[PDB]
Amino acid sequence: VRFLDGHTPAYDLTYNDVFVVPGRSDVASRFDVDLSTVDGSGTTIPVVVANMTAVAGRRMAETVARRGGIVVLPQDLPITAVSETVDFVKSRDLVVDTPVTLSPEDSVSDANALLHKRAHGAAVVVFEGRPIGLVTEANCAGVDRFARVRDIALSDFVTAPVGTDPREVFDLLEHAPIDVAVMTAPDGTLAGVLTRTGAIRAGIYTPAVDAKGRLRIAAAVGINGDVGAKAQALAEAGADLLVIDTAHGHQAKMLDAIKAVASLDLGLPLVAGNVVSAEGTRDLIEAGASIVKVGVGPGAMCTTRMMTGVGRPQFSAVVECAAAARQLGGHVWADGGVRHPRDVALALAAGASNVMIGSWFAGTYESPGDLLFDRDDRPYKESYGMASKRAVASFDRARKGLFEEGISTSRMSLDPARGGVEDLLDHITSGVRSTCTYVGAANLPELHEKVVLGVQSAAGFAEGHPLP
Amino acid sequence: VRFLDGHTPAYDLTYNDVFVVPGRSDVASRFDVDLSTVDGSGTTIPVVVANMTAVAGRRMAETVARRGGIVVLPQDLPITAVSETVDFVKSRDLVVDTPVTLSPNALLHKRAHGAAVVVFEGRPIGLVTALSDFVTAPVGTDPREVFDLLEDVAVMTAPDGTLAGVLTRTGAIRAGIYTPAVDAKGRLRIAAAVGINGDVGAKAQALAEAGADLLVIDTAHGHQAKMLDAIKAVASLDLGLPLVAGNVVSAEGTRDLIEAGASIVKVGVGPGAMCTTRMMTGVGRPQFSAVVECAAAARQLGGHVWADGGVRHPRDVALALAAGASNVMIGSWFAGTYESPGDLLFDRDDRPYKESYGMASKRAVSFDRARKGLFEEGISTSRMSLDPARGGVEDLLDHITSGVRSTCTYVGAANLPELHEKVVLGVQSAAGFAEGHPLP
Amino acid sequence: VRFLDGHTPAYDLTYNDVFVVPGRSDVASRFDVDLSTVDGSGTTIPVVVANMTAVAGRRMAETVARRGGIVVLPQDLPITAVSETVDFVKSRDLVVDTPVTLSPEDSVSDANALLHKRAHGAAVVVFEGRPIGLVTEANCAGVDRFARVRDIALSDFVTAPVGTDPREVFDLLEHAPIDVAVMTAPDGTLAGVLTRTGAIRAGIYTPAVDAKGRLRIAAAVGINGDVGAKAQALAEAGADLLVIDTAHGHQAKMLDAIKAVASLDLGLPLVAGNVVSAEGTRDLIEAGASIVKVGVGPGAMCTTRMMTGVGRPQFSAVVECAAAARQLGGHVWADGGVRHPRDVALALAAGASNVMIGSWFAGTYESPGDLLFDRDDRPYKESYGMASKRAVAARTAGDSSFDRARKGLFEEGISTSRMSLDPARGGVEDLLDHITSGVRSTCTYVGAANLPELHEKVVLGVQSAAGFAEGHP
Amino acid sequence: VRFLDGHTPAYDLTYNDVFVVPGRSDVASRFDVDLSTVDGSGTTIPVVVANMTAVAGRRMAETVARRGGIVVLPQDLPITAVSETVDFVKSRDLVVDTPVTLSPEDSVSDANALLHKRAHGAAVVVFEGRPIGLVTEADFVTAPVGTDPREVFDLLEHAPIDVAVMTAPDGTLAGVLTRTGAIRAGIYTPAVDAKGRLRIAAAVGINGDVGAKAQALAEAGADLLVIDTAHGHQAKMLDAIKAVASLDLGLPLVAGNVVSAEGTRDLIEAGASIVKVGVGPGAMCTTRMMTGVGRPQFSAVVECAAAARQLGGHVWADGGVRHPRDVALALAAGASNVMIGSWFAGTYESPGDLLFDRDDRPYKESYGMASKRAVFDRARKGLFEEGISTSRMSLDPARGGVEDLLDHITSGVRSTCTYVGAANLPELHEKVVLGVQSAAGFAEGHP
Ligand SMILES: Nc1nc2c(ncn2[C@@H]2O[C@H](COP(=O)(O)O)[C@@H](O)[C@H]2O)c(=O)[nH]1
Ligand SMILES: Nc1nc2c(ncn2[C@@H]2O[C@H](COP(=O)(O)O)[C@@H](O)[C@H]2O)c(=O)[nH]1
Ligand SMILES: Nc1nc2c(ncn2[C@@H]2O[C@H](COP(=O)(O)O)[C@@H](O)[C@H]2O)c(=O)[nH]1
Ligand SMILES: Nc1nc2c(ncn2[C@@H]2O[C@H](COP(=O)(O)O)[C@@H](O)[C@H]2O)c(=O)[nH]1
Repeated sequence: VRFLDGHTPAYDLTYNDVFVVPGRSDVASRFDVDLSTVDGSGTTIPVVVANMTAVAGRRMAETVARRGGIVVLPQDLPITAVSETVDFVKSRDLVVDTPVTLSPEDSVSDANALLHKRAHGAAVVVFEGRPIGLVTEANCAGVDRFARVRDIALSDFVTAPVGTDPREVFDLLEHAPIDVAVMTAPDGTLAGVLTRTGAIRAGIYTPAVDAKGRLRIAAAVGINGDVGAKAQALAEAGADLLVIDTAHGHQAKMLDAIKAVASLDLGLPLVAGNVVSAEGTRDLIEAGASIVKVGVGPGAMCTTRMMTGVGRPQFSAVVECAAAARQLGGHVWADGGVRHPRDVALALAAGASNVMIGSWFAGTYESPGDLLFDRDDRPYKESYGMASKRAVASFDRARKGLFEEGISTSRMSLDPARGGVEDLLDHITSGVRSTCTYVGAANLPELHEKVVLGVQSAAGFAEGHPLP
Repeated sequence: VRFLDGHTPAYDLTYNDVFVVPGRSDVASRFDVDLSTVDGSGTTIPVVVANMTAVAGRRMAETVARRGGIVVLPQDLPITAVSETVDFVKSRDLVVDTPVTLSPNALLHKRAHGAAVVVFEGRPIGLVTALSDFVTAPVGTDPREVFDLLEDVAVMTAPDGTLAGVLTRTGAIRAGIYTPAVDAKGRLRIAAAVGINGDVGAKAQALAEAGADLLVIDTAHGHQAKMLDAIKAVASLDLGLPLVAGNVVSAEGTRDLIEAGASIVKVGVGPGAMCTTRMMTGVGRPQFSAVVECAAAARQLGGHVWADGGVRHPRDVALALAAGASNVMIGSWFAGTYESPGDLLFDRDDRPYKESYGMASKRAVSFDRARKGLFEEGISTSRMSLDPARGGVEDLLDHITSGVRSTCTYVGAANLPELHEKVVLGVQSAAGFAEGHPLP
Repeated sequence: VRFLDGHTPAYDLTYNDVFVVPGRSDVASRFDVDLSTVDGSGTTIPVVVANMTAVAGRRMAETVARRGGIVVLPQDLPITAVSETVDFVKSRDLVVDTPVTLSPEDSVSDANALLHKRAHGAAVVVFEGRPIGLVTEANCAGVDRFARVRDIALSDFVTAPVGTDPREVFDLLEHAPIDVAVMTAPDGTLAGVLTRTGAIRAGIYTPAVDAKGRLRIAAAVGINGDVGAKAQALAEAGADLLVIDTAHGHQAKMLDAIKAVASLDLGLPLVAGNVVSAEGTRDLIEAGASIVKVGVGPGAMCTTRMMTGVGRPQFSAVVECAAAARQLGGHVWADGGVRHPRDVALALAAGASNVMIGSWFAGTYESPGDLLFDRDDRPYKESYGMASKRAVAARTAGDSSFDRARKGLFEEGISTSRMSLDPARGGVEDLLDHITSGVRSTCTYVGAANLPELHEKVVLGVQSAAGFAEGHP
Repeated sequence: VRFLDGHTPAYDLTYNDVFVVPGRSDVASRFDVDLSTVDGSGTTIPVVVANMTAVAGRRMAETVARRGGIVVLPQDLPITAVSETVDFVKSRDLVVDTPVTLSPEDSVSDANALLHKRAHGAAVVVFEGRPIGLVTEADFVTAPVGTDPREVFDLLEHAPIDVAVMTAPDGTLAGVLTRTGAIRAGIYTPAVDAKGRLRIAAAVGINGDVGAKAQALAEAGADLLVIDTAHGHQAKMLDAIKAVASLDLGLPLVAGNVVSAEGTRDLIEAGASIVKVGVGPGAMCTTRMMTGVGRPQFSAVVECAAAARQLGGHVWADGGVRHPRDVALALAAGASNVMIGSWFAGTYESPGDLLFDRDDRPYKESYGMASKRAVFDRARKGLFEEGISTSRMSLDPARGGVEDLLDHITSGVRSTCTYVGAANLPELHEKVVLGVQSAAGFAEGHP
């Protein structure tokens, strides 16, 4: 990483304190840029969904992995539900997406609430595995909530065999009144659905898959209790990647945790803790971790800096840690504090292999949390921090709970036009691809190497138009 | 103190300009760190309440000291009063708390207790938030037993049947978290303050008789002739009590005050709370830079430094201790509590708050009464907001202590002296401080 | 009923336009008043839950019936659901209340939402049919919403055999950590739940029960299609009372419906249509209806007045309709426009045998509508009008999609309103406590020992302008 | 009472539904009017403070009693509390008021909070009884106790401060007298008991044993007994009145609440000299929204006053008093006195603690008596308990004391008498002409 001549700040740098300078560019198009990651995570786009209960569900795992990202399941989640989630995800189709399925005896109230858990804007009425019709949000408006799918379903829908060409079903949905096409297995059961926009993304994004060509999914583990036994179970569960997570990454308990999991020789890539320094970055990798997660305080749910005063500007933290991981033959995850696509690109420019996106994605449809509204009828979802699950560890529950970090809350409002998380992946990946062409990079490794950066003042960040 | 490479600033640093960098730590939890102070104040937690009248009352002195802090009492208080408040505070129970009570809301909000006891000749006739329908318990009861029995108010009774006090749910919890700050006799610690005007020897000597466990000789400008002579006067009597002195932001002044016989040096000028001096004078200095310099200067002579002024957040408390301060003094943030002398008022939004007032001229140096009175520093005021749920100071003490304890685990210190020794700090930009979630 | 001398207004009266004048009373307390009804509804208190999808569920049915009220199931509800609802309600205990069930593997998100489906404020965790833990409203706070119930539910709770006297469970709960008392059958299975207030109400309210001692429940029918077959089907489905309902009750299609149902001899009480006039009350009773439901326009979800201009002030409507019904030996249900207990008492003082309550009860926990939270995050629920289900249509059988859309254009749309829960006490039983407390007082103010005496002994007067503004909201 | 010719409405009338028609008057000034009450209550002005925990304290009872009003202490208060409250009121001077006590060691903020407990706007800093000075709003003027308020008035004119610290002959203070406080001494005449000091009343419920409670209250110093219940026409009231009267306590007996002449007769024939009148107009009364039972207060006072006077009785107008017009209209309706509710809770002397508003204007909290006005064992009756209603009455930013409201009230009534030509309240009732108005009629003028 290099800075413009004359720029050597007297302070550590945030994402807002820096900018990228366009260099000479031989790259013709944005689609000529390969966004695939070299860190062994398997992500074809530089996006990792943070491990948070308010963020990473089974639905988020499906939709993101199909678009090339990866979703880390939250820690302290029962092994039975972990194994059930990963089986759900790895059973998903790579092109078509799993819709919200309904039964004809369900209430329109339930139908309307379940519709918003996915970005399709329509639900499929099913009998046994086999679609009998479609329910649209427009048809649920103005009707009786407790009338059960009486006259709702149109029963006439454009349908195509599973594994058809996304460009043909794209054409099939051109003259169709509804934008959803149901896709069926050769036996007649429902394979899934594909939106006209979904067919487009299939040609753009490369799904993140295992050797079987099954959607990738990861899971997180705390350093409390027996870490080796816990990590062993999640490995057998089919988790493609393991994340050892705690608030303070540089610690005695953390290093012993990596050694405990690595002593089992699970052959899985190990992500380790949170450290903003090179010395911590060096110790975690030496402990047997392949990748290190980096930050303290940038998280939107993180009150650490206002409480403890501990923390560090994320850009400088990523820059320093990526340097330490590179020399030790490893990689760095930029973790927390990504509001805008700029923060993603700047993190990669800092040398991070992958960026971990938090509560920003809690404001989508596929988010596990329930969709709420305002008096203004503006859609939003409430995001929460992982809280105690990120820390180290009846009368005791109230006492220790007194000094313990309280779970933080913030309102993430949905985009009233496009609320799906894939739409956010459009904004993120489009921005980064332009960052690559501005610098002239054909891929991520070239980006970090060729990038020229500079520092700005407060008036510098105010330049330009704020996004929607 | 250690700084990052290239982080030597072109400006002086406030609490907002800096951050603490994590390091290798063998300390697992917040309960494994010792918050006790080595400055000889007697506090089990590094928190001192300011000598403003708008903050430190009898209720404030009782509440904080019980949780391990200490409250220095305002100057311009008749010694008859400081004696009774000391007598009041030192007569308190270390576990049970004194309820607000009157003969058969503004009074109910004077304490963090959810209820008030109605009393007749010492014996409770029951509660206002109803005779035998609430829970009682004799004094000497373990807090865990009171906690269990409340599964949020439990009236504690003296063996004769009268009212000894009250213990709430969190109050029962907190008996086993905080170690009370007590003198040799096991009574809650309390301190007093004096101006440098008039006779300081007799004032200080008289306060030592009033039961003050610590003496504060306080003035607006710490570095000057009248202060040095004043410290010399107090130390000459050799009362044996800890001496903190004045306010100075310079390394030399910190030493000058110590050489005069003061053990501790209060440090800061102008960030303040009710202080208009920066906008009035322009005199002052960023608090972190000030403390870091003064703390280092005192440690060389074996002295200690109280970080004084400009503490909004638990962040500022940890940073001051990391700056080398043995204790921190919090003026205004505790005016925003229940235990503050000012009653509870509300405003436009349903959120509560309290009005804080400044010392001003009281920290400074019939024709002369009006003429010198015209230049009095006017009506310092501001709005400190309560936490809409928990308005008690002990809840702010939870925050403060929870943060600092966690700071130590981050740096890897097992105590406060190790915090300053093991800490690495760096400078941040505007957007740097904006990182993370704010506090409620 | 008679009015104070000099009061003969030139306009018809609403609930806000009138007041009850106190009179000499030998009645000491409100508890000595008999709230039982003479209309044959079987209700021990003068409240009927309106037939609307936003108010009357399976939970509203048992909760109100246990306290002596009755719930009318909405018309055009699938009979499969009615029979399912009837069987559920009539299988409920007269004392013990049906609790909210959770699993050890359930999410706190699911736990907290299901928790508000009842007024218990607590939810029982079950293992193999046998209760283990208990989840409280307060017990979910500051916890990860997706955490399991194992580390949540507290297994220390008071217990007691099913069929225990309500007075004992009350004293058992005084020293208890939690307000709820879990009821267990001797075999160990979960019988149900009884709260402290639930124990108190057992000594106050007397359940409305059928011939076999099972909680009473009603059902409604529109006059479109085959009414005889629908009514016959609901009667065999276990409905203890039948309600024939439409917007305009004074029209021939309604008259034929009553005659059709009454010709089947179900041996059940008949409520018929909605009429604001004395002539309508007679004609419906002369059509074979035992009871006459009364109002046009006072309904909270009703747009009739703003659309058509048709309607009548509810008080003046009830006083006239009740009087005409008594002469025919029938009874009148006051239907629509009840904001306050005042409207319930005035309706009875007007001569109504029973008071039908709508969207007000949609603002409770037991309401079938899902619980929502606003800006201030205070609890509320949405109420909806029955719309076209209350209207009359021609035969739509074998229609055209054009005709289906044609008739749908002028069709009445569903109106909506936000009904706020009381943040402290959000159950419908708390409104029943509110309503019955007010009506019982009116009886003592008038000096009536029961509802029939109230109508007889009541003196009324008219007010205007500042008259309504007196008192506190 | 005779309404204007042609006015015979189809409804009963509230205070806002009526207006007084002026008539020929030989009455020159307001001070020539006699506001005295003929009901034998002992009030020199037609003002009775309602019995509620939100309004009548010991401080409220002192302040209005020296201005001629009377306080009815809320019922179901401990006999230990009423005695101490009475002992306080009976310990008060007739002329000079009681100051707010301070001390050199107290704070600036606490001094201001304690200051609002009185309308003095000033507090006396005292040392072991000896006043050392004063604090005024944002040294002292001293005069001996029982001086001429007209002389003290003059001393305060030459003073920078408007309050006078009154020093007892041996040293130290009996109390304080303001300029306005000295003026009112020439206006208002204190209501006194048989012992020559401030008069006070007490309320009792009809539940339990009334006679024993009334006996206890009477020996506890209550000069007037009030038998109070939501519905006064019930039989348990007849028992209550006849019970208390049989004790021969020699005190004025006011009873219950009735809006009807039939109720007024029965209670009077039961031995009640005065009948308190209303159902529902009360600011804290939710009865009308709950029960539906009630009646417009003006029509209630009209019919009941006529029935009472026929039996040689009297009528207290109870509830619905907002503006001074309501007081005058009640007396014009034939009431011997007017009972004032939560309106006074919006003063300084109210026991309710003072809060601050969004606009940073003073307001106080008022609350209802609820079940105390009504007719395991506690829990069953506690579930049907009528919730205590809550309303917020805002103080006048300028004059926040209750004496200031008394100035308003007594000014309006004295002015009402001059319009009709009455020299007193009995003449007010006989000489008054009334009329009916619409919503637009009441909206005329400056609120
Ligand atoms: N200290 C703390 N960090 C959190 C908490 N919740 C999430 N985080 C961190 O913040 C990251 C995402 O933050 P975001 O991208 O929403 O700003 C997570 O991957 C995790 O490292 C929390 O409750 N406390
Ligand atoms: N400079 C100055 N400092 C003051 C004044 N009044 C109080 N202080 C000091 O302000 C400190 C509190 O500041 P805080 O820590 O609340 O920001 C106390 O230690 C107190 O001595 C003042 O008027 N001027
Ligand atoms: N016109 C009309 N009246 C309705 C509708 N829904 C309910 N109602 C009437 O309103 C009554 C309930 O009114 P509520 O008690 O909620 O104010 C019902 O019993 C019925 O008489 C509707 O959709 N349209
Ligand atoms: N029913 C009832 N009446 C009340 C209550 N509180 C006060 N009142 C009545 O209302 C009167 C107050 O009148 P106002 O506040 O309108 O001037 C009281 O004197 C009393 O008669 C209450 O809580 N319930």
